[PDB]
Order: sequence, then C-alpha cells, then structure tokens
Amino acid sequence: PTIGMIVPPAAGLVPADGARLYPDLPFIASGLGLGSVTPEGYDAVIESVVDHARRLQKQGAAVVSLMGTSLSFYRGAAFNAALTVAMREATGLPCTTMSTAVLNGLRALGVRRVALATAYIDDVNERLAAFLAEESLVPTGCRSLGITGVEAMARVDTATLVDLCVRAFEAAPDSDGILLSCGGLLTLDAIPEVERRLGVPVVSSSPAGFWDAVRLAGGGAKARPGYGRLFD
Repeated sequence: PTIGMIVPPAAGLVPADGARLYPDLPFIASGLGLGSVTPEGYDAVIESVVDHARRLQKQGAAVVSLMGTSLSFYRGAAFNAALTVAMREATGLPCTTMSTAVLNGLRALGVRRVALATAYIDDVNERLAAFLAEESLVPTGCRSLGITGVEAMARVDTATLVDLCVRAFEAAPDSDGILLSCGGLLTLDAIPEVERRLGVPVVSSSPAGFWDAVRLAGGGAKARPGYGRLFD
C-alpha cells in the first residue's frame, strides 16, 4: 500500500530515509510549509494537517502519517491523539503521527528511562518531556542543538548527531535508551554508531516514523540492515 506522509517543509519531499530503509516501498508526500521549528511556527500550519491528509488520500495514499514530531507533541498527548482522530475521520484511512511513532518505538524496545537528544530549542524540549511523561516515560535529561530553521535540519552532520546522542546519554547513563528527536535530521549513519558505542538503543524521529507507518500499512515489510535495533 502507498504510504502518504505530511512533512513540515514547503517542498513536500518524501523524507530521504524511506529509500534507504524500505527501497521497494511506495511513499508520497505533501508539504505544510512550516516556517520555523517553534510553537508560533506550528500554530501557522497546524490547522492545515487535515487538508493535507485529504490531499494525500486523493493521490492514492492508503495510510497517512504526520511526519513531524514537534507538530504532533507541542500541545501534549491528548492533542496528538485528537489530531490523529481528525485525520482518520476526514479520510477514512488509518492515520498516525511521528510522536506516536517514537512513542511506539520506545515502547517496543522496552525503553522507560529515556535520554533526550534533540535539534530543538528548550521551549520545545520542555514540551517533548511533558508529552513523554504523560505517556508514562521518564525523561532523564536533555542535550540539544537549539535550531529553529526547518530546512536547516538536513545539514546537521553525522558526527554532530553521534556526539549529541553520546552527550545526552553521558548525562544519564542509567537510561534505557535515547530519543533522537527531529524528523528533518539525517540520522541513519549516526544510529548504529551510537548503539555500538553505548550499548543502548536509539529511537530517531524519521526512521521511527517510517517503521511505524509501514507497520500501520500492514504488509510485514522488513527494513534493510544497519539502521538500528528498532528494525531488528
């Protein structure tokens, strides 16, 4: 089944990880045009998520994921759930979000005490931690990049991301795992290196969003190897 993805940037590209994780699977995307990775930014596009779900349905999507973590968690857990229900009611399709994806990935891996490694500014990190606590997880600490640019996220390099994860875990080495939050980041090369060095799993926004969307679509598809414990 074709999987549809609502993505933050105006360009509306399928996130790059899809072709690496699931080379044989069909994805399509629709772009919100988020202006900044901030609550003010989210407010300016959040009301269009339903319209974009419908746009994807009209292009043949069989399931829809809102592929933005912060767009889906910034208002708390009930809003993530309610927005999902609205997308489902509007489209008659199975729907999900990237916040649900990371929650499901952390749960699947048995992660309860979770170190946060994020691209975001602290107001957004506080909202992430509150969302996770609402959902019965225990954030242990946070290290972040403080970036508000949307398209800027793709240019953060692997070494920076590996270091970010290692520093977040260093602060709380009792953590069961690491949440690497921001679906605009290119994290696939960082993940196995972090897992190798630290011996705990990483749940990363974009890869988790794919893993979750592929689960929702129901084919049983298996990802290519080398992308982290979440994928086997």
